[PDB]
Amino acid sequence: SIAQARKLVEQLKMEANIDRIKVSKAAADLMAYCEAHAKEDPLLTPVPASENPFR
Amino acid sequence: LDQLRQEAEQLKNQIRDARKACADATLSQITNNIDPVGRIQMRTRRTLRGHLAKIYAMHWGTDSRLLVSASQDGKLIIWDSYTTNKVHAIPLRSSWVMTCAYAPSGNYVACGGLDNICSIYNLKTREGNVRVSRELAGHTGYLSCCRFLDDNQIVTSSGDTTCALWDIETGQQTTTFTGHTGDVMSLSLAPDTRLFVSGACDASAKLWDVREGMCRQTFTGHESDINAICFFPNGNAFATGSDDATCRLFDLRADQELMTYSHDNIICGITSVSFSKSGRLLLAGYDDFNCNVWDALKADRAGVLAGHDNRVSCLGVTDDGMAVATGSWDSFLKIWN
Amino acid sequence: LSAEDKAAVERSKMIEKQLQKDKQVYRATHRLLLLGADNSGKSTIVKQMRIYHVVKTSGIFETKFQVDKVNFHMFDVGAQRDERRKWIQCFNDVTAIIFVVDSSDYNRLQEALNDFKSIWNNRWLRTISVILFLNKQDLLAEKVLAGKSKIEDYFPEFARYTTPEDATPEPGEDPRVTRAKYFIRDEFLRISTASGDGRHYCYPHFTCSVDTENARRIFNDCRDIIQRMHLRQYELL
Amino acid sequence: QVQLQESGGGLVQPGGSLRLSCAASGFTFSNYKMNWVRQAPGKGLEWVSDISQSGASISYTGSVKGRFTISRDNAKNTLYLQMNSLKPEDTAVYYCARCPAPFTRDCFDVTSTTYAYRGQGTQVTVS
Amino acid sequence: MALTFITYIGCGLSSIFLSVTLVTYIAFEKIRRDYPSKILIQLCAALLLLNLIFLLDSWIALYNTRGFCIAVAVFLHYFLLVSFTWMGLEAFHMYLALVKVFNTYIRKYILKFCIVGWGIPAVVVSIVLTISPDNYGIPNGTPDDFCWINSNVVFYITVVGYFCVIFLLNVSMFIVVLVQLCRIKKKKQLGIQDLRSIAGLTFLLGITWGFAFFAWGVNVTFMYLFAIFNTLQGFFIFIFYCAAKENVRKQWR
Ligand SMILES: C[C@]12CC[C@H](O)CC1=CC[C@@H]1[C@@H]2CC[C@]2(C)C(=O)CC[C@@H]12
Repeated sequence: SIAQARKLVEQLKMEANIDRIKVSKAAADLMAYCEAHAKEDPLLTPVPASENPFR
Repeated sequence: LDQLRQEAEQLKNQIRDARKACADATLSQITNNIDPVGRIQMRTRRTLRGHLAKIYAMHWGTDSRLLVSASQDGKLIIWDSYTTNKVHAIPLRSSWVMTCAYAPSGNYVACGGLDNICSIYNLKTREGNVRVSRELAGHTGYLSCCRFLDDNQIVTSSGDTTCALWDIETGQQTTTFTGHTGDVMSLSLAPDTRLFVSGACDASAKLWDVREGMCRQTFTGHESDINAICFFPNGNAFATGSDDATCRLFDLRADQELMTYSHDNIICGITSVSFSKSGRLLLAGYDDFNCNVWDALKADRAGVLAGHDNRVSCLGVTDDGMAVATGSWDSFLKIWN
Repeated sequence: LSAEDKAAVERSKMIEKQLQKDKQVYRATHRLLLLGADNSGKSTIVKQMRIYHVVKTSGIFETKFQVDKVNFHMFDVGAQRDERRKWIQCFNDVTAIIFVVDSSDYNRLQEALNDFKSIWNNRWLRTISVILFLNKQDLLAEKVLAGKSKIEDYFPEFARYTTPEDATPEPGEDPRVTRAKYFIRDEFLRISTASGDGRHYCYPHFTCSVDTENARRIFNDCRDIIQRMHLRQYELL
Repeated sequence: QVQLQESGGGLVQPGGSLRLSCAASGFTFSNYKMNWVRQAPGKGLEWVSDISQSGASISYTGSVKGRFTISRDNAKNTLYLQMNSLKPEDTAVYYCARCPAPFTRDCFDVTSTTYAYRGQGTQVTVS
Repeated sequence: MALTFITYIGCGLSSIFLSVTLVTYIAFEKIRRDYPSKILIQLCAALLLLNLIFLLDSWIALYNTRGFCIAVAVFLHYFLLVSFTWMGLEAFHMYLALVKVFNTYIRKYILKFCIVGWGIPAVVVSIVLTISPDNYGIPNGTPDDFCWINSNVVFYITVVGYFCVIFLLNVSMFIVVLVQLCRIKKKKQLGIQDLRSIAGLTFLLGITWGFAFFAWGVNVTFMYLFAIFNTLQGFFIFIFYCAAKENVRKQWR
């Protein structure tokens, strides 16, 4: 329909104006978050059963 | 329609060209010096039983202790994971529930299904018995997912290709998110509860805005239906599990493909996706009765969770990340640590 | 074991008891999924079984009918989109699928055949038997007796088809009516007996609108389905 | 993303032959069962033909058993439908649809309206 | 002296393969979800106990003490009755799965079956002991010095009559299953697994125990035939119900 096509083209026009960062910077941010929170990850590093509450 | 189709095609081409120009180096060579996760072994710490029919949805609590589970026998059971004690066996009017959510405050539990109705149950009530607090009936398609926003607003995606932010106090639908052509299969709220992504039956996921619903972004990298979706812990990325036996890691504000998690010996489609506390591990449940664990930064399998007879159909990770609880179609929940 | 923990366990066991009471009812009833397009007399069949034996945008309508003191719970979809790819997986644990087909009209007959083929060869819908109902046999009788619509126009193989020797004749039925009726039944059974391999089986019936034996037929087919399942547990089949 | 582009088809005499091509992009072509459906004016979507992965399971609807044939080239990522003898009755908009959930035997709701993995389609007029 | 050797080797093979069946079905809980497996494990355990105690009674020449001989005879009689009752219970189960198909759910199915399978033989043994404890002092036993019922008057009721009732029920259910199978196979829609599985049903139901009628008269070949199949009942049950199943073999690897 005409209305559906108009809505779709308007949506694509809106989506074609946002600014996007380089993929390398996003990858670096992902690494930094996954490197600065590794000590707090129970599944990444298995904790001893003393403080493990699921026996 | 004479030229609208051509304009849309050329605009999509321009967006694709912009995305290609915005990609310097993929995540493969960026995380090339990172040591591997190192062959994670995880065992079934708890086995929760008591459901008759297949367990089709589950949701961890914010205290990381109580978890709600919805099973197709019309049953809603809240388990104390530590002691394997079940609390508040809630019977449903419609025995076709396909989703369940647990409020961040822990005071309400949402469940919806083929009845096109999202029922909000008040757990803490004066009379002492859990009862339906509010029935929300505005959707014309089956509810595939629902998530509590602020204990009074709830975002439910239905089978009529629409998401809806509701107002439980008044019972009316506040905002409607439209734009999906296929029925929306799952949704995930951002950590700040200002964004949320929805994965539908098309090859695309959409990042919306809860404030006004103007649908900021669309990511198109899959090949079949998207059954599960979940943000990264930092809220700047999200992973989608699709029906083409692949998982994909998209990143906000970059509109790119970061990683594809798939193997040649995997043909069954993904069903549930979740992240670890630090986001290093991606736990994906499959239709081959497994819950393959992937290293998010290196895209290699790190561990397999066996012990399920039928498909998993649901899995979640605690807020503190101590354990992961996976449901299944054999009516058994398994909690791993 | 603290005193609070003792109450928590005791409450759970008083929960367990309720779940055990619910399991007695869940296993007693047999859930049936009722498919069928708009042309089929699905609503008429529902009304007939509901009257015979015992909400604006509802997605599922449920009717429970008891025959021979056993309860069947039959669900038909209501306000749902035409795409059944996702919500059909919720019915993997139903006793049977009642697939009603309008055998009179042929403009959508092949559509019913494709729907049956898709239902049959589904990974999550396998090991589920279908009670195929070929509704409105009377209308087919007048349509084929008047000789205005030729079956070979839609299905060219009807020309090279003869009624099977095993076909039971209906008294007072012209041979052309029987030939067309059994051609439709065999056209469905050709898809049925191609990939089941004993996992699931089809139960064709020549139902009508006037007849009241639909409940009895469903009862008998469900009995056979459960018998076959139990025999398959012993690997006898 | 998944995109299906249909080419060929148009005005043809009642008895000519038309070749309908369908170019697929955004997915592994060899892993899906490709289809072919039609919609006549005022008649709705109607299934016409389908072909499994690498052929070997070609099927048609009753009305076009002896006239239409369907083939696919996984290397060229293309699906072809040859129509040797056309009739005035089968004038319609033809859609190159793709089954979802690769490595499957069933093919659900392809003829359903607003199907995601369906092409724009091409008009075929016979007169 | 060929009966002793064949009986010994059959009982030993049955014992070892029944132990294999129990460990396979207990260690792996993925293949024991259904009622037939939960009854098969009980029957296999009963048959393993029967074979082990029969081997012990035959091998040990305890023809001097009055206590141990009586105790072993009592336990052997109880295990025989338990095995017969478990085969009868399997037949009754298949009655509740094929003849009466609807409204067959009852709470604690396996518990209520175990109450009867190990309870009624216990009651019979207790009664036969309390009427006379000497009934088990010193024919199913090979020599005259085999710990077994010496009354020959309670042996008919407690062993033969019990076995007659169990065999009647088992053969009736076997005939019913055959009738259903034949009806199903004669429903052509358009136009060795079956024989392998049905032999497993025959050995599971103890139909081969019916050769005892022909060995009573005499009929030395029938006596040998009775001695061979019945001792190898556990081995054949393992073959047709543990190794035969494809899921068990897959889960072994
Ligand atoms: C076979 C059976 C009865 C069945 C047992 O499994 C093995 C047993 C050994 C001694 C046999 C007896 C049957 C009856 C016999 C054959 C006699 O009367 C002489 C020795 C007896």
